[PDB]
Amino acid sequence: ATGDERFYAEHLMPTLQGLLDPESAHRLAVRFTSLGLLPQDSDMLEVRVLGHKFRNPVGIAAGFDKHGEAVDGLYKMGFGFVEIGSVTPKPQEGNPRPRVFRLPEDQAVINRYGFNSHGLSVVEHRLRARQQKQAKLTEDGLPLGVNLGKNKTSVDAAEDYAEGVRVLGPLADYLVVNVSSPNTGKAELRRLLTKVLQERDGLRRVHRPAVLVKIAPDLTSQDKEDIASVVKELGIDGLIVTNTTVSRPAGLQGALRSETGGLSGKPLRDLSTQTIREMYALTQGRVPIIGVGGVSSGQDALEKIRAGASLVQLYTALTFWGPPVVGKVKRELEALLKEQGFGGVTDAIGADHRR
Ligand SMILES: CCn1c(CO)nn(-c2nc(O[C@@H](C)C(F)(F)F)c(C(=O)Nc3c(F)cccc3Cl)cc2F)c1=O
Ligand SMILES: Cc1cc2nc3c(=O)[nH]c(=O)nc-3n(C[C@H](O)[C@H](O)[C@H](O)COP(=O)(O)O)c2cc1C
Ligand SMILES: O=C(O)c1cc(=O)[nH]c(=O)[nH]1
Repeated sequence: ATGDERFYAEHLMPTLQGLLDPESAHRLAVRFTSLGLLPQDSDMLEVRVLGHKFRNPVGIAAGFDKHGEAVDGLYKMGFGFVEIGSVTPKPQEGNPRPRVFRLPEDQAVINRYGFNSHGLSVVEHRLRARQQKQAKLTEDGLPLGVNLGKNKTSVDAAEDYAEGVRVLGPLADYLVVNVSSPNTGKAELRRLLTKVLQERDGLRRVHRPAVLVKIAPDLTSQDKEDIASVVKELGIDGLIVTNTTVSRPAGLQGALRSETGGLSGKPLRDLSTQTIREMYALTQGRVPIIGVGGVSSGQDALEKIRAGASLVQLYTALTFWGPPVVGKVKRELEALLKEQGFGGVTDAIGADHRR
């Protein structure tokens, strides 16, 4: 471990988080990153998936940069790809404060932001302003994803996601649609994803993004079977596994454990990993998976890759370790690939299923 990794984890992050409320910490992080106020990837880390080169498999998950304000800084931090959003059609404020809660004893966060968004038009103009720079970044193995949401008052989710495809699809390497429990159904999911794909296929080939579906871990076995079936039937390009959990695993110690919202970080890790394992098996290893939930080490990343993830993302680990976590995960992942006899990340994808 480096000097910076230890300093940030043991001293700087605990001090800054002790002085700030959690939402102020988030806003300041976005501002610092956007300005590049921050501290070489080996070829073993390169992955080719989703019609693109990824110079490393470690991405920033949706939620950190909801409004596309810090994309270039996130690449400077060392992420192999960036996902912005969720972005809603119209601007909206989200839920009343307080809406973000730290559980330091669990290395977890709970949030109920409620899709606070600057809206598609603002994000469109922000991305347009750097679109050629992004085209070069993407060519150099640093792709951009855009996560689409829906407005609170919308009657038809398909219309909101269609609007997002039309407006931000031409500026993205991939798009993400979040899907909730269809049975608490399948025909409605099929309808939704059919419209998204028809809208996507309407874009000029040079600006035609991949489409991924992001799922929560709070799905029945029937929900997961139904999602896998629809994804294969329609030719959805990939899955993001997983969002935050509305469950509260036994053993949480944080005083704020009973706050409403989505739980992220370490308590989500193995729930996420098990969901990757299930979705990889249900899609016969033919649908790329981005693995997300509780990643803070090379071991955590490798467990998701071996379970079936082609790429991984993190967010919550940044809140505890700061920017040095990105280099930590990458260095540890490279070391573990070498220790286990893999030629690169590619050879490890789904390796637990071929035992
Ligand atoms: C879930 C909301 N949430 C929380 C609360 O739960 N924390 N948090 C983050 N806070 C961060 O730093 C805070 C403390 C700051 F005040 F220093 F900005 C950072 C971070 O990387 N900061 C940072 C940087 F961006 C550039 C150079 C040095 C540093 Cl230390 C990343 C985060 F995800 C965040 O999004
Ligand atoms: C504060 C916060 C905001 C989030 N906002 C979004 C969002 O807008 N859209 C989305 O798909 N996921 C969102 N997520 C979920 C993350 O993208 C990720 O799936 C989840 O937090 C698990 O990863 P982690 O344990 O590494 O944080 C958010 C997470 C947090 C903690
Ligand atoms: O904005 C939010 O509340 C939010 C969205 C999402 O997809 N996941 C999450 O944990 N929070």
